[PDB]
Amino acid sequence: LQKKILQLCIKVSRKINDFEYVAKFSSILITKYTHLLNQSEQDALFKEYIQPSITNESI
Amino acid sequence: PQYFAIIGKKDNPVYEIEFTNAENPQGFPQDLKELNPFILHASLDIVEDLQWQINPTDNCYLGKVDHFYGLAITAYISYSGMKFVMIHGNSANSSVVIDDNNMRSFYQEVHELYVKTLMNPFYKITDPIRSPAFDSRVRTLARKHL
Amino acid sequence: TVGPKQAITSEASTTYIPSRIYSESLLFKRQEASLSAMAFLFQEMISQLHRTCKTAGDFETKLSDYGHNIGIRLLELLNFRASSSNYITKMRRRDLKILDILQFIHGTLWSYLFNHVSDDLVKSSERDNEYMIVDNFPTLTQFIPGENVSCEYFVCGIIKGFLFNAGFPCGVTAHRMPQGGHSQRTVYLIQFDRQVLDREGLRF
Amino acid sequence: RSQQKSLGRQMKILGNFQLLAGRYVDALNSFVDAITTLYKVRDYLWLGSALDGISICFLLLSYRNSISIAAMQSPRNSIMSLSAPALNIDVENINLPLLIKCISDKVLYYYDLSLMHNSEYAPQVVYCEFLLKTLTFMTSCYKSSEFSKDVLDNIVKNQHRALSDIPNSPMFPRFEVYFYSNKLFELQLKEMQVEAQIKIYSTMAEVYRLLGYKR
Repeated sequence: LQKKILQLCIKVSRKINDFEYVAKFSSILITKYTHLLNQSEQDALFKEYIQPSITNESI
Repeated sequence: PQYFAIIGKKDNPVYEIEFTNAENPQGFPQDLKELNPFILHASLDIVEDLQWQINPTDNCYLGKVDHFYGLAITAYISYSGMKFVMIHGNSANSSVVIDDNNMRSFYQEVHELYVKTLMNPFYKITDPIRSPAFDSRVRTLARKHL
Repeated sequence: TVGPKQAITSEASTTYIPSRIYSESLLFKRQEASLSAMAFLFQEMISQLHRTCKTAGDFETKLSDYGHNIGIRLLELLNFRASSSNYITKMRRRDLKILDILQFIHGTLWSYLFNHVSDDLVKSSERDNEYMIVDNFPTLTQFIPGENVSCEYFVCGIIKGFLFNAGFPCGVTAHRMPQGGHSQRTVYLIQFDRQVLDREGLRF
Repeated sequence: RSQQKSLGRQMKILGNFQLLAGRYVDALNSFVDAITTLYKVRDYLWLGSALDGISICFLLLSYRNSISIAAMQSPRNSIMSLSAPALNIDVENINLPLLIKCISDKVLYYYDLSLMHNSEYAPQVVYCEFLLKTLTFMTSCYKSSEFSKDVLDNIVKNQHRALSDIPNSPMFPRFEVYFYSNKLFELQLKEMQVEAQIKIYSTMAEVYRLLGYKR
């Protein structure tokens, strides 16, 4: 449930462009989880979503 | 197209499983993710404020309880803490069929499989069950009552 | 159905029956070992706990945790035998309030364990969060000279795990007081918290 | 039926006009320009009540099915506003109770009871709006929805009786059939307009957070 509800929060924060919140909640997604995230369930199609965090000054 | 859950006291699912009829041969494609915990999370809400009162003599079994706009849910409350939820229904029809007594002979019948696994003294509370045998038993125990 | 994995599985169009790799009866068997054997088991357990633990209160908690381990376990099939293989008629009523569930220790917990009944279940005078059960001649600690009352916190731990599943978190203590010609009777003056007392205090 | 249509349009426009133009804010009561209203400090929708009573009577005698629940909306708004807030114990709803006897949902004598009864009556009349197949409020005449007015109807219902279950528990309680009677969004609700969806989900979420049902 936390995986799905953080994926929805990250997609809102993309579409409404609050960049410290996509920074905050995607850093909290990567830290507190991802034993249940292999190269499927969009982790290979993720980290492209946070190179805009690191080309920003965000994280 | 049937979906079992055993959801604990601090919201953890100690056992959760789906299966499908081969007459459907799949289950709820594109609906299998909204009919998961959020509906069941609100089902925990309604059995949270439905258990502690006497009145909405069979205090454990409760039958069909609620209905989102595609299907409807059923429930069961044990005094072990646990709240059994089966989610059934073919996705095309609005499935009305609550058998209400023969699937009452599932909840008191899956209860002992939870009992003997709880009596494993290495098994704690608030941790899920990777029994390779008790999950193969329940689908065949659901082969009794589809 | 792992925590890491999803709830994913396969279709119902085969047969896994029986595949009991191990499933049996669970009925009330009777084998009735001697009090010397279980007394020696308890004896060397209390020897380990005076070995490994510092002072009074942490040893009291490190005794009552065993009761919290198996109190849940004895609760659910003691209720599944008393208020109900398993060609089941019904399962009867759950805990309505406090006064049926501390009747349920009084009715069929002691007679499940020690073949008798604790002699009173006194609702307290001055308050209502506190309740008190006295056993008259405690069975599993009758040999220990009970001037320290730290040795009967097996059973305070075992009833706290009979009420923590029941939704009443509860400070459970024991004292010992010789009110009768019955000597060395121990009072389990239990408490509760305010909140399920206030959940009782919504309507009573 | 032309007389029914003429009386329907005139009675609905006159009911809403004399409703909004009597006691709009009457705590200072600027009594100049007294053409369209009494507009004094004792002017609280009394002629609006008489006009709405005659309007609901002529609407029941018109016999509509779509616009006719707006007469019950007008009488329910009259017995809410001019018989709750600036009421001063007048509560002149005799022909409103006569229309409750005639059309639907009579036999109530309390605050938050007859309002719920007439809300059920207006909901049943809007359910009896089977197929109007026309345009009445002409903001949209080909791409419109009876869904888009019925969601406003029952959210008027939800905001005007969901608060009566107080969050001090024992003070003013009723049974928790608010969720039971709240599960009524069987309609599709797939984006007629996004701010209608936002206010409908804000209120639907806020009442669950009010009643302590978080999940």
